[PDB]
Amino acid sequence: MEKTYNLNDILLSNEYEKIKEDIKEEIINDMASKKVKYSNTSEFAKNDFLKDEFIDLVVDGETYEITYGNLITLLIVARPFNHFKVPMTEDLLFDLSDLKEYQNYYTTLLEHFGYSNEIKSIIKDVISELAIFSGDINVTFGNTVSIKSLIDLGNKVKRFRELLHYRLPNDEALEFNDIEAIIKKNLDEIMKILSETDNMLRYYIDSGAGINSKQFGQVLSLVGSKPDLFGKIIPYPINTSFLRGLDVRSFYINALGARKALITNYQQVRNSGYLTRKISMLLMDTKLIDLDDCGSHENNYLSINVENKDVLKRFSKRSYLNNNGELVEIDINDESLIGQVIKIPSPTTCASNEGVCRKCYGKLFDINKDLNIGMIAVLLLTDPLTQRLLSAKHELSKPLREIKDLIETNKYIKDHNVNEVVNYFIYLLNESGINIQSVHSELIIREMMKLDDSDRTQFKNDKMPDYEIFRITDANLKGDSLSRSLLFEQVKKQLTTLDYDTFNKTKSSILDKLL
Amino acid sequence: GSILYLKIGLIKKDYKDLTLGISNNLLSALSGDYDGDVLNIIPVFDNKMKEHFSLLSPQNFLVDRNNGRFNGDFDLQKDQILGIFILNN
Amino acid sequence: MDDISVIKNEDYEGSHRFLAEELLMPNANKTDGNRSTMFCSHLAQAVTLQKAEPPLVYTNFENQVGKYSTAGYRKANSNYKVIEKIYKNDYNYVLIVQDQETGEYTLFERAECEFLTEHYGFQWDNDKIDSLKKDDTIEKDTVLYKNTCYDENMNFGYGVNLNAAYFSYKNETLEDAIVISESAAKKLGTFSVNKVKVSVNTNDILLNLYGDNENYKGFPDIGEHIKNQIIASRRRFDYNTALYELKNLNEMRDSDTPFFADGKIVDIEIFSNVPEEELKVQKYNEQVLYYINKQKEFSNNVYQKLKKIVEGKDNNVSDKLLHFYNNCKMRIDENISYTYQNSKFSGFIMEFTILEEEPLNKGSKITGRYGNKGVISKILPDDQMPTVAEGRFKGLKADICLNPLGVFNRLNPSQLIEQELNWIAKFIRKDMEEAGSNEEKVSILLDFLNRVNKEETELMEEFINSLNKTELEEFLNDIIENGIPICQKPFFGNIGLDELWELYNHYDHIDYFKCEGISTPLIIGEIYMVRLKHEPHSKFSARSTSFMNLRGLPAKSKNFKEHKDLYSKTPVRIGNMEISNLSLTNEMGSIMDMLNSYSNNETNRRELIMQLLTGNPFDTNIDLSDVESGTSKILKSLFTCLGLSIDDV
Ligand SMILES: [Zn+2]
Repeated sequence: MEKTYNLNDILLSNEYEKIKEDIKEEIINDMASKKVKYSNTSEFAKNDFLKDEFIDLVVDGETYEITYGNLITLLIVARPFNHFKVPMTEDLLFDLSDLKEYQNYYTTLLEHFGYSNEIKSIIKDVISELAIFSGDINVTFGNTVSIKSLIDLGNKVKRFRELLHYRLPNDEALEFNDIEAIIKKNLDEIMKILSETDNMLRYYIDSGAGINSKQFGQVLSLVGSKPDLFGKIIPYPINTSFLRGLDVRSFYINALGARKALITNYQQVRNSGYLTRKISMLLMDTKLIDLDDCGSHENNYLSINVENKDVLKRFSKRSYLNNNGELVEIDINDESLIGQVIKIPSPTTCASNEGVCRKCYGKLFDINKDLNIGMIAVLLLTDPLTQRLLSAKHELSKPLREIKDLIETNKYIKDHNVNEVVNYFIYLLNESGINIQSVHSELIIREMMKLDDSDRTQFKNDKMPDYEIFRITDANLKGDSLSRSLLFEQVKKQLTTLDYDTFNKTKSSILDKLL
Repeated sequence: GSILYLKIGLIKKDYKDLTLGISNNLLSALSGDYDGDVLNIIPVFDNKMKEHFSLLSPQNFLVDRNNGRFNGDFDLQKDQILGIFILNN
Repeated sequence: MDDISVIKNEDYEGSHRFLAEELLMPNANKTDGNRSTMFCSHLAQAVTLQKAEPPLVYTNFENQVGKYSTAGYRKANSNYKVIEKIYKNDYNYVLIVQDQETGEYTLFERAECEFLTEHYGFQWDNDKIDSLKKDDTIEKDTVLYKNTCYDENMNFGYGVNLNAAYFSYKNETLEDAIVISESAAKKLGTFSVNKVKVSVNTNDILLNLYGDNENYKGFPDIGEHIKNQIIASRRRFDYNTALYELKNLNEMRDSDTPFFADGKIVDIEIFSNVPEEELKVQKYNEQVLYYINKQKEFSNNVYQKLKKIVEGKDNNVSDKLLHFYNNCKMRIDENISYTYQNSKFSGFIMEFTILEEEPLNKGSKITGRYGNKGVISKILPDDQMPTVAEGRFKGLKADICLNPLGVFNRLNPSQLIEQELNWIAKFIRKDMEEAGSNEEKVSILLDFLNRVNKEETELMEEFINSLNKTELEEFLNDIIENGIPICQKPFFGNIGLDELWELYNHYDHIDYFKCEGISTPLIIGEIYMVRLKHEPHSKFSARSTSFMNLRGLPAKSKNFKEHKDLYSKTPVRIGNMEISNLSLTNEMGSIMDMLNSYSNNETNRRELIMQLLTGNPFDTNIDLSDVESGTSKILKSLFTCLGLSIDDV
């Protein structure tokens, strides 16, 4: 261990892996030799592990003051600089104290190095190595759990002692909202006191891995009321707590709740993921065409109003016409766009008949050139939405059903216009809680599109043709390519009846090769 | 990316062993658990096929096709998050 | 509901009539409903253990369920007198006994193991029955045999107690992974029995797989163990192919039919529909002839022994006796044709029942008594496992290390209760070892038991007062070497947090175990374990090239059930989202090429095998044709015969 180092040197030197191995070996040997003592109080016992230090680092012409662990991880992540022999710069340094920040750090690297394949490979390598190092450190440091820690804490702190020793004041009538408020405040108090004081589970709750606040509050503090199978609160909430014991009536309530969960799981699995079938079956044919600009009209740009920063998040990597009308990149951090209706390019309005121009896809286009854009859109929509709906069924579910209806039933589309429907879709996406880039949504709308003249050149003129949209199954069955229609359901009327003019319809497609 | 393009690295020597080893960080991307899931393997032979499916390698999925950042599914899972926290803090 | 208001704790106070399954699991008062449901399902899924032991923490009901359940032993209904004994084979025999008072006769039998269903079964501890001899009176409560689940005194055992500690191991206990030592895994030994039948017609012949020319045995004898996972094989004889294929009978040919299993032969049963003269002139049927003669001799002896009983109308017999005797009389008599599955067969059919033990396979499952399921991830030499090496208990080793990720999320603090109870019991055992005089050590023992369970303490004090001095000393020896049992009621009378609080307050000598080299002083305790059935071997289908269906496409087959295939080998099918995600890459031509090469196109798959067999093994440069696939052609037939047609562009 040395008072100071120059990281630029250790990466440029050939002994980089040697120094890392030496440092790691020293950490493991040292901290395995020592022992951990728990103060079991607000104060901290004297543990003198060398893993925590106050060492220095001279780089970029300045000296940073970091500990031993920060040093080992900083060398472990800065591996690309060594691989490409490029010096590190101050902006390329991040406070590694917060783990989530590592996330951001990784992202920014992918920017200064050109989105190459080699940097992707080295990122995978460093991730794997960091995992292995965490493994060895995790054996050589214990993480056990037992309630004796809780008992000793309660002996040390009487606040926690009486907190665990508490029941509802049943002497008065208690309302549902009141008991929820009191249980919330008690759970927050439990977590606060647990984090404040030293204990054998301090790191557990500070890191947050493997601890759920709700289950913790239920186990130590009182259980709280539970709903009936039909969704009604019981009049007699469980005054006791899981650790303390249970009531026979409470036992019945718990059993009923468990059976409700089992029934809900049964129906949820029976659901079978049916919607993704047709949504993908329709959206999959969409393609991308390498062209600079569709050359669409200015009025073809659809207008969207801003109400919160969430819509700005939905509209990243795109461009808005400015006061001069030039399409400048939208900045989510920017706030001058609050409460403004502005026009944005979109795939649903792109004038390219071959596909979608790179202008409509924005700066994102360069990323996606490898893969079927529409397929990513459909899958990235169907996954979190289904997961959220299924979890909610396990209130917030109603907006999800509303989104399903908007996509399926199509009454709102028959009653309104494209700008209105896309704004409603954005609002529904916000309500649902999932976050997806709006570009994919606009692409689903582009597939949703239906117009009289198959040519998009008219679309580039001042007035757009008819802009009607139908049901998802109807829209796919509308699709003039018969290969995708046959692969769908309802083929009976398609083949034996003339309602859908399947004899008439004809168009090329990807699945057409599959036949 | 519920399909992965993976490369064999080691043949298990123990005859009675019949389970497929897999690194922990791939658990989230393919949405599985060690509880008893049954997963399917399709070998690939043609070299041109290898090149074409290289786009299905996990390194490709490392970039988020949603937002273009580092993918959270390949981020460190629970236990390693804990351990690195011990090392740092 | 008002019924929810109707139920009162006073109605059910001091009684467990409400609770049915958790009668076998201690301390249900603190667990959640989902976990209880999981545990009930597991207890529906428990398997026999070769080293079964009774759990340390018991709820007074294991003995009850064991005694009432009647699929694990055979208690003589009344006092009887054995009149005679016969033996069929080396490992099995039958007993003819007579009722002492009623004057009615009855049969018993023995066998090394009992076949429960398919794989599952269990070995039988027939010591008690085999100890019996001729002309000896049997008693009403005497049990002729029992499964290993039952101890010497009918103590119920469905699992075993193991040392466990909460510990994360190399990021390898992530999710529900469980790591176990080699000795403990050697303990969790489980039996398995299979029944398999083979048919031999006039055409197919056996092979001398086992032994020299003189000892022609196509299947291992009773003592022998099946070798190379193959019981027997048959060659399909043909009159024309009698000059090349039938040659070298000792060595198997490529195109034959073998059978696959493992273990040791436990019993053999042959049904033959052919006259014995052919068998006499058959050299490759000497073993089956020998077995048939043995079985026939057995039947003759039993008939001769029981004739005096059966023809005596005055005698009273069970319907079982008459059924068995009629069966043997059927066997001995001539002109008795057998028609399996409502159809006569030619040649003979013979059935082998086989038993074998398995240790723990990497990837099996173990769960406690509260649904804390898991999968055996990796197993280690016990030296490479955390151990404590301080104080009196220096050198203690923990066999298994559970996942300490979170128990609070799984909602069952009961496991921790059991663990700390058993650890405290360990410390008490040490303390009473330190004791010198019997009176003071029994005093401290009952003191602790009173701290935990007063009434059971009263029962212990009654017992120890009952015991004689030397027996009493032998008892304390058993306590110090085994441990102390703790009674724990399921819902009414169990421990809570406050009693543990008081225990730790008074037991200031309790201290965390300081493991060597480990930063934290982890805790080791006994926990009950039971092994489930879901094994990785149960889903292992893998196919290279098997029988195709009428459509020239892959299809599963019935060889696996008839034990003709080592592995299950049932192909996988590609579905909706499979084709979808494969088309996530912009290589539709590539996906179509793969589908055509694998199964769809016969010519394309054939040329794939041709190119792939030869050429560089390291580098495969496939070449594909453009022949129309079978699927497209059959769809063309569909359309044209419908009146539809085909017309590209
Ligand atoms: Zn465009």
